[PDB]
Amino acid sequence: VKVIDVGRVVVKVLGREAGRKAVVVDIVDENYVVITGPKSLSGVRRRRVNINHIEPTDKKIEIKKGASDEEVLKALEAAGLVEYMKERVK
Amino acid sequence: MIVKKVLDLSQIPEKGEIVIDAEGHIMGRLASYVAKILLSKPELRVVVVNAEKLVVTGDRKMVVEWFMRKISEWRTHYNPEKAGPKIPRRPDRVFKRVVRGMLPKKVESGRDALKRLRVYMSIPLDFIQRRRLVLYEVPAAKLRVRPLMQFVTLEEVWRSIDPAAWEKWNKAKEVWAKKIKQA
Amino acid sequence: GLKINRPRRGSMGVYPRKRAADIVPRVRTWPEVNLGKPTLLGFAAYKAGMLHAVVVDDRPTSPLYGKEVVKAVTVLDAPPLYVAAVRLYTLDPTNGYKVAVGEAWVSEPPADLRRVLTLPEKFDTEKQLKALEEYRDVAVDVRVLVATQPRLSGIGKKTPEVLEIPVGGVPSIDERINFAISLLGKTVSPKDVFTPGQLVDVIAVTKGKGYQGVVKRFGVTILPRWHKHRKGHRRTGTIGPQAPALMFTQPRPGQMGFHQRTEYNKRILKIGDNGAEITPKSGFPHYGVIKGPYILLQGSVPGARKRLVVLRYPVRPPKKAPPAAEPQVVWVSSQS
RNA sequence: AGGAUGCCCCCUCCCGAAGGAAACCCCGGUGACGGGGGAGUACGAGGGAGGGGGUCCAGGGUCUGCCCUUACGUCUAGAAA
RNA sequence: GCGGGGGCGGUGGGGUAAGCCUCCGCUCCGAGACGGGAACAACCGAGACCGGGGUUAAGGCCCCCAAGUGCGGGCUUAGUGUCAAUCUAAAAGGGCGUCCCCCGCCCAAGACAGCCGAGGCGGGGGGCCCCGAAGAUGUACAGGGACUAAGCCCGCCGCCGAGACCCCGGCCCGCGGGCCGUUGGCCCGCGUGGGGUAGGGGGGCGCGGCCGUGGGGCAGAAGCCGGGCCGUGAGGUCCGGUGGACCCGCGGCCGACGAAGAUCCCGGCGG
RNA sequence: ACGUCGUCUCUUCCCAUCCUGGCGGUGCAGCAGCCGCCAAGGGUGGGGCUGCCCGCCCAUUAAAGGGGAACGUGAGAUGGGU
RNA sequence: AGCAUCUAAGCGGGAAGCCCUCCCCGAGACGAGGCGGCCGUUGCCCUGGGGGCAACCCCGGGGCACGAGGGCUCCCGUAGAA
Ligand SMILES: [Mg+2]
Ligand SMILES: [Mg+2]
Ligand SMILES: [Mg+2]
Ligand SMILES: [Mg+2]
Ligand SMILES: [Mg+2]
Ligand SMILES: [Mg+2]
Ligand SMILES: [Mg+2]
Ligand SMILES: [Mg+2]
Ligand SMILES: [Mg+2]
Ligand SMILES: [Mg+2]
Ligand SMILES: [Mg+2]
Ligand SMILES: [Mg+2]
Ligand SMILES: [Mg+2]
Ligand SMILES: [Mg+2]
Ligand SMILES: [Mg+2]
Ligand SMILES: [Mg+2]
Ligand SMILES: [Mg+2]
Ligand SMILES: [Mg+2]
Ligand SMILES: [Mg+2]
Ligand SMILES: [Mg+2]
Ligand SMILES: [Mg+2]
Ligand SMILES: [Mg+2]
Ligand SMILES: [Mg+2]
Ligand SMILES: [Mg+2]
Ligand SMILES: [Mg+2]
Ligand SMILES: [Mg+2]
Ligand SMILES: [Mg+2]
Repeated sequence: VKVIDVGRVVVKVLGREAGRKAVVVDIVDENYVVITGPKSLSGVRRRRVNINHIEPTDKKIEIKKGASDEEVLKALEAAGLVEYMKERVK
Repeated sequence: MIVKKVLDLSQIPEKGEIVIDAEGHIMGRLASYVAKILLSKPELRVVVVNAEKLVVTGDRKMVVEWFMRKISEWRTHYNPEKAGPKIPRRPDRVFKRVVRGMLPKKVESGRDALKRLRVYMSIPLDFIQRRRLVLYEVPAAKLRVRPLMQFVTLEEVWRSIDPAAWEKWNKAKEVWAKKIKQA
Repeated sequence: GLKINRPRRGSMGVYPRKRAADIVPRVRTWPEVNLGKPTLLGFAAYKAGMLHAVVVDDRPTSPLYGKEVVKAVTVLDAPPLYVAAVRLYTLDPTNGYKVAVGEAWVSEPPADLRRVLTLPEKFDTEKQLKALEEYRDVAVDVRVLVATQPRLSGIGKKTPEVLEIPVGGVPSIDERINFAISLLGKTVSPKDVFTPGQLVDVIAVTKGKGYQGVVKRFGVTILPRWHKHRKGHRRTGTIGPQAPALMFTQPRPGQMGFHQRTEYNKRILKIGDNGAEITPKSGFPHYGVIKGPYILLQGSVPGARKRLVVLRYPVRPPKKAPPAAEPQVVWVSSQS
């Protein structure tokens, strides 16, 4: 089963930003979540996304619900995932 | 050894033979992909193994009754061997018949395509003994398992409509289990 | 439908009524019997003729219990069977089919077997048995290949009949294999297989009657008030409705007889060693004399008067078995 | 009796109607996808020029594969009937 | 020609109803090719000179079958159902089966159910499904495979797809203009020009003879068998073989002038 | 120009079930009866009367159901009626 | 849905009906099957063409021999319209 949780690093599999990495920062409902690249980092804008269009990775950072990009970027440093985000899958 | 791969629907080879492991696949959805592959690659041979692990969605009683009606009520009053239907029951023959229904009818290209398909229950020993056996899956034809969903396997259907024949095949599996396990 | 209800004319369970593919019965079913020792599950014998016997009824609940009753009996001429080969069977894992995995032959088969088989001058039996042993652990069934010895029968022909008879009696496959191998090159007499008073099934090709009309073949009625009908009376009226057209269930003339049939639960009344005690002084009509062992069966048996008949242990025995004691045959009609 | 100054293949070159992409960069959308650039480009019916190689081409008989396809004449609103 | 027919509309009027009878109007079939509708004159799309390229229409895009196992939300558990009509179906009624909307009342934690502690009772309606739901050669028929979505509802994105529309080449036509001694021929321009039964109008091919004119033939006429070339075509012409004495081009004129069919006639000859 | 009633013969299909299998209700004590549901594998016969079909009747019977197949079947019969 | 409820998940029982068991046909079952065994897997002759000609080799046609197995002819009947 697919599990999407706040802080999880995910990969987008649909849309122009396909193959890019992103961080889940909020939950809208059972079907949509909010992800942020951060944009300056991986090229993913801060938008809602349907769960069907993302796949979870094995990496997770710790943040609060609705975390800002700077808070996300800082948490990406305490985990050392900065170069993990710039890599494009497939 | 057995190597499991995902079949690339755009990177099918034009020659040779691919082996598809049918376990966990929906029968009609896998048949649709298999039928298209055989027509679009007129030189490729397709082998389907584990045909008894194909899944038919729906209530078990509903699926079994559908098969019971097919093998019982569908008949001819003319010479039965010359003019009537001959309904398959075994999972490998059942699945091959399903693919036939998705191929062009009464033409050579439809006939040639079916002759390029082989379906097996479980994995034949000669395939197992190979140094490197590549088994493909077709994820779009795989069953997405959800709670409270009803489905049956072609093996359970066969057991329902031909118990003595299923028992012999089941016993054969037990008899050769040690040698199959060795290979 | 019909104007007045009545059952259909003849069975469609024997469709098609064609000539048997072989004059020798080919048995599809062999029962699983627990006898406590290994043994052949069947025997083959030649039908010699029919008589009648005075038998004491031994069924305690029967209304004729203890009385002498006259029963029609069939005499089988049963020279010993010669065991020529042992064959092993396994199950094909792909489909569960029973498949032969090998067989071991006697080194020096009798010269009469060469009338039917393409054999080498000598079989190297020890190698064949060695190869056979490799398949012991996947064996599910073992059968012997037996040849009849028609020279020892009243027919006197030389060409033998060859068929497979399984070994049963115990559930253990290994003991059945060991017993079957011990039989290679030896003969089997009817007393080695059956015991007097037991029930057997009989399988044979029935007597041939050639091309026959629909009245005899299916029992359709001769058209009533027979003289009234133009174009004959030994016929059906119509041969079908308008639709569906001639169906396969419509009675039609054709071959009658020479089919393989199975009859159940025939009691063995006596297994004799010397047929001179049962052969009538005139001989068996159209058969000859019996000089070796014979089997006396209660009732009738399918087949013409020289047909090879296969007896097997019953596959539909009744709930209550016959009495353990041998039946008392007081007198047979071929005697003084 | 037709062409053999042919036909076929390859390569190169020129022109080209209607129409006409892609990789990739940028903007939007959950997304299938849209838009700016790449680009009226690559290409595109056909029309011109040359070079290398081969041997028949057209036409015909018959068979196979794929696609299409409900004998004729007639009265009739209506014919495979 | 004075037999019409289909779709839709006038609750047309009649009739239990009818692929029913009888009016009124637009369109289509008859007399209209082609794409879709499973097949199918008249339902949808659309009007076809010939060849080729391109783009769309109706409709479709899991396989059969070209193009999506396309995107978001919700519903159904009955294989219900599976994108209008011809076309193979369903009613009154029952169901909190399940999803949802509204109203009235009780509970201010002393409500409902048998002290406990938080929601509870009733009414009205909507969606899908279940029962109501029974037939005769052969399977959950309504294209088949099969599908739990490849079903249904609210929306959305791209693509495929005709002879239509666009383009190129060729042809023909109507009308107008011009040239040539012309019972006719040729050239140019324009056309939101190019389907067609009955019928009307215009031109050509072939057969037998006649009036002229020009020729061929024993070094081989007509006829016949097979073949190449020319013409949209009727047909013309040439070649090889066979044959053995007549025949043809061009202009004009005339007919005992063209056959696939008549339970056609006569002869011959089949299964 | 599709041989016009019935019957005979012969085969198959439907189920809205008369009996046989299963179950329930009853104003079901028992013996019987009545009513509903599932179920079409098998059975549903012999005679009298009439050209019949239908129907009435007789003796039985577990019961002696009803329909479709070009009003199944006349290049199979019969030919009593029309 | 604090109770209750055969049902929503799960489980037990439950028909002459369905499937298997049983009988018949059966590998043209074109995925045309399994097993054991027997045989062949060779030569010579005549003639036409081609290559280099020095043998030679390749190809076309025919004939003969080897060879398991099969048939006709013969005497018959467990069989039978042929
Ligand atoms: Mg067959
Ligand atoms: Mg008569
Ligand atoms: Mg020339
Ligand atoms: Mg008419
Ligand atoms: Mg009419
Ligand atoms: Mg016509
Ligand atoms: Mg009129
Ligand atoms: Mg009208
Ligand atoms: Mg008309
Ligand atoms: Mg159509
Ligand atoms: Mg496709
Ligand atoms: Mg109504
Ligand atoms: Mg349905
Ligand atoms: Mg026109
Ligand atoms: Mg003239
Ligand atoms: Mg005509
Ligand atoms: Mg004539
Ligand atoms: Mg004749
Ligand atoms: Mg007629
Ligand atoms: Mg007729
Ligand atoms: Mg007639
Ligand atoms: Mg019923
Ligand atoms: Mg009739
Ligand atoms: Mg008649
Ligand atoms: Mg008739
Ligand atoms: Mg009369
Ligand atoms: Mg009269």
